[PDB]
Amino acid sequence: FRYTRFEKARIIGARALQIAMGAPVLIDVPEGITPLQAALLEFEKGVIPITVIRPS
Amino acid sequence: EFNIFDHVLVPEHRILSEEEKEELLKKYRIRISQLPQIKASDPAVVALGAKPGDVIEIKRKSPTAGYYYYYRLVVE
Amino acid sequence: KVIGSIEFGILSPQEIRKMSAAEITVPDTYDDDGYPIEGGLMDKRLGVIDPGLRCETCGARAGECPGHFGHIELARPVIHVGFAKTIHRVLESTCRECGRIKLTDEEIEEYMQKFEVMGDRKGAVDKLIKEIHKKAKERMVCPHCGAPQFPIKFERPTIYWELRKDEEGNEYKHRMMPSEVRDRLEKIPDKDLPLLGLHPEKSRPEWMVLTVLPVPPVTMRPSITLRAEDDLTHKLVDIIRINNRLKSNIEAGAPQLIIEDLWDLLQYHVTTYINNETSGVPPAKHKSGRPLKTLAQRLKGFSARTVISPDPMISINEVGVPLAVAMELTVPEKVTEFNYEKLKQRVLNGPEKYPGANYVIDPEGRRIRLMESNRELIAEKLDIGWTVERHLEDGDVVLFNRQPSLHRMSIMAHRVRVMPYRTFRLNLPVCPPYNADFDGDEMNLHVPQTEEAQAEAKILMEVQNHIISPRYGGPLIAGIQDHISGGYLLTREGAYFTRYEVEQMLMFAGMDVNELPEPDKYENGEPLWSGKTIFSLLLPDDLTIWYRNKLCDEPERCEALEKLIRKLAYDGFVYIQNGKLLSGAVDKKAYGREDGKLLDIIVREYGVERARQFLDQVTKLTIWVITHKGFTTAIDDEDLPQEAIDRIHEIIREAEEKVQRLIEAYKRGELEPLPGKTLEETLESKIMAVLAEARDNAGKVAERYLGMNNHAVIMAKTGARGKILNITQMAAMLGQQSIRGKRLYRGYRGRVLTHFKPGDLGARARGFVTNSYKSGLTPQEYFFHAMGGREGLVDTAVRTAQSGYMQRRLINALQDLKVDYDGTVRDPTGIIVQFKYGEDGVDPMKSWQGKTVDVDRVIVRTL
Amino acid sequence: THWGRICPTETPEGPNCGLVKNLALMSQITTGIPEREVREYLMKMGVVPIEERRPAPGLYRVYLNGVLIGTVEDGRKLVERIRADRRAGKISDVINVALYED
Ligand SMILES: [Mg+2]
Ligand SMILES: [Mg+2]
Ligand SMILES: [Zn+2]
Ligand SMILES: [Zn+2]
Repeated sequence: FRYTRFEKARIIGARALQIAMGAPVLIDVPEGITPLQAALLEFEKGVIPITVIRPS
Repeated sequence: EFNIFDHVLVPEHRILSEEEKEELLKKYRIRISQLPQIKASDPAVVALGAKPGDVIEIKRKSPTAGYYYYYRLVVE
Repeated sequence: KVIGSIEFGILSPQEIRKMSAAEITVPDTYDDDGYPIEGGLMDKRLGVIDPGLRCETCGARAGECPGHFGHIELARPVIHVGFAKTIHRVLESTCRECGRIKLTDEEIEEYMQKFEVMGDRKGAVDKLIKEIHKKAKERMVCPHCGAPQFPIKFERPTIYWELRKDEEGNEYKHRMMPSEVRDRLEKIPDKDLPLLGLHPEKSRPEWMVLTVLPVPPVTMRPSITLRAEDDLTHKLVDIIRINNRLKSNIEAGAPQLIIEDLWDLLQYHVTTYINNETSGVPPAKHKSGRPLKTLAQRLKGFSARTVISPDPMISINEVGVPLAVAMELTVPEKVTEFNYEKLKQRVLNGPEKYPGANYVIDPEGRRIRLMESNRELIAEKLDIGWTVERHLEDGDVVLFNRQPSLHRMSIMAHRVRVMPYRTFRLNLPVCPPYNADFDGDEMNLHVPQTEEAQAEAKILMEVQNHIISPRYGGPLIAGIQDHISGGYLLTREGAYFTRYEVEQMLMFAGMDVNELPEPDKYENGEPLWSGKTIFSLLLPDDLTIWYRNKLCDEPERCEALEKLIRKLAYDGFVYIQNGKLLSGAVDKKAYGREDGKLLDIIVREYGVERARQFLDQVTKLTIWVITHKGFTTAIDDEDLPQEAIDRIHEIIREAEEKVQRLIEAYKRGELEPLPGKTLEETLESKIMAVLAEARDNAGKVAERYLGMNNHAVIMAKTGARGKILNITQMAAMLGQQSIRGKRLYRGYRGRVLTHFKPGDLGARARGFVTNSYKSGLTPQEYFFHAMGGREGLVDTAVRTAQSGYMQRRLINALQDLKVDYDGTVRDPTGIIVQFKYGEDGVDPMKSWQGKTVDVDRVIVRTL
Repeated sequence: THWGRICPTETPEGPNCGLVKNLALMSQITTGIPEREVREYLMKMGVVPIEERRPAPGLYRVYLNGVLIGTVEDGRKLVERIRADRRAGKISDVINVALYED
């Protein structure tokens, strides 16, 4: 039902990189930091649209 | 004068019938050539009478998971 | 767009001819000292190396320009040296005229089916390869050429033969030509190649006999300026030099023999081009004697560092980085809507200030150096999409490293906390994973750039995520020395902290407002705070745990448990109840590394945010206790009265005469030899045990006549660098000094030192110190101790050799092994090495000391 | 043998440990002595040249830098004589005589 650590790190990195190259961020408005922490807070709210397709 | 058999460091070796063989190789999604392997020269194999084509089901006591079953192909 | 696989094989003539940019025909180089451009081997639409851009259609200036291959139409076929033995193994295993593998239908059918069962194991495929070889090599009746009697082959270094028949009982040896061999390999069908070591599509046998020689690009043959020509180029020059002569002799008149000589010469030259260090092949040297190193000799033959200082005032995951280092190391941050203001203020602050920047990268990619010019007009309409290289900010992801890098725990992700001065600050509990101390140790600092890298390190390598070591089921990051001593003093029976102390110092942690500090257990003597209660102000309200403390021993073992089948009158068996410290004292048992019982529990049950908190606040807790109370070692801490002295004196005399009786018995040949060992060894072994016995006894005497309730003893019994083994050495005696096992014998021809009688095997004579470091070593003893002290130097420093090498071996063997998603450890060639990792599949970093879920613990958890 | 010749503690760390060491405070190194005066005084005191000897068991065998010059009558006699000679200041202090006993 959950993610593995490696998958978490991977997803976070991906979203952060998406945010760097542009791409508006979902619900965040009052912040003041890097794309990494933006993706990190986004993850703390479980709104990161990145899904891990597991081979099974 | 007795025998070896499930003794000091010897686990429960058994031979697989075609059924459990096919099913087992289907579960782990692997080919016949990908299993650890034994030799026909192996004492524990000649005692149990294993032929170059059998897949021995090995049942050993593990001080972590208790009971574990390994699998190997008899070769030369 | 990345590399799935690579499939090796053998190049076909067609490929080499098609992948060529031009046919090389002129055997010459540059020439000379001016104007280096020709029309054969040099840039004739082939490659660029000088500051001149002209090339093969692709233009592409010398800067950035992947080299282009060429070809050479060999006047005659030439056996490739690398396949020589393989070509041979092929020739005498197959049929001439036929093309068959000299095997019966049956043999092929069952062999291929025994060849698929081995189709992955490179080692085990060669056994059957050579077996097949020998089985065909013995036959002379192939099933696809009415059998015509096969003249066995001979070889080497590159020549072949066939002992044919024409006379009768004769065995003349028909010579073998590359043309013949190649045209004889071209008959062998695609069906037979799999039964050998070849491919129908990837590696045809005929290609083993080079018909076209591929020429390396200009870029792979760079000229080494002073110009020192490239070796490859020279040997190539010789090869074309003979090739052209050969072709010119074939086109003209054909005395055959001439063509044979030239052919074999060409063969030599190509053989040397492939491998100059070959066997049976005279190394083509340069005019100096120095051998040319060809192909077989060719594929063969943002950070910082500084001193570290402690800092129990920073977060356990934080790292102190000198702000000067922070101003050199920069991070690539693309300007977006949330940091638009920050970065603009940063770049405006210039390379100076403190939160400034050094470079800026616009979307085109051009790097802008903020030094020169001014931060004025540079820091304008930046727009989104740019990139600022800002100085290190408090909180940035950073890797901290200390060599040697034993376990993984040697590189951990930290959070930059920019501070002045010029050293790296490491919070004290993170010393065991790095194996760092202070004396002079220096560490490395890495600054990752891509967001993916930073995140990955911050999510997976952060300090807090690795408190427990994967080696054994226990925490690695914990209390070191003062943390242990401080935990003891804080959790002592007589621990009563006046309001001044509790109130002012809890600010080293946190957590109070309402129902935390309450309510002052003791107002008996005076209104005061029991240490147990103050410590209790940290543990969560549901961890009930109980484990014996270090002192739960000797006749003070006792017990008196009582299960639930409330007062307090216990001491040893540490009992913590919902955060409340009922009984027990904190020591090496309670906190600290290695252990496995409390810090362990709070990281399994509550792993990330809580574990770090309990860690962080405890150090500062324990430290201030130690600091505000006074903690020292004096010189009187090891002193014993006259009584202990007289007692030890009588003990060492007893041991002395025990040894003498042993010696006097040995001299008179009074036998009494040990079972296994040799007589001479019996004497030595008996003495060593006799003296060791006396040593431990002397130390046992020492622990009595020394107050067990002063600072020094606390440390020994508590958990901050302790060991009774050393206590005996400081007060009582050091003991017998040894060298690689045996006693100290290496000295003069008749003794160790010139102060004893020749042959004296007495206690003092063969290296035995009677005095400890307190009383002082005598001239002899000081020397003996030095001889015995050389051991630690040599031993500890030598072990590194075998440790490093052994580890390097097994590392280069298991580095490929991973846990597949089906929960299986498989080698990189798809070989199930372990159905479900570690049998149970529980990570040793996440198991309760080897146990797959500590059942007795989980059950108890019922409240 | 290092006692008073090599420092027991002075030893650089690393692979150089044990190989390279330092001279003790209480240590002198031999100067130069021509074998002339040596040989001459040696024979002159009773050393019987090799041009003669059997020797074994001549109850003696004397050596000079590995070179067996010859033999004498009583061992302790020769060693004590040369030693006391050196002590009287009659012969250079850089001459050492040892009586191995086996
Ligand atoms: Mg240390
Ligand atoms: Mg150090
Ligand atoms: Zn080019
Ligand atoms: Zn044939």
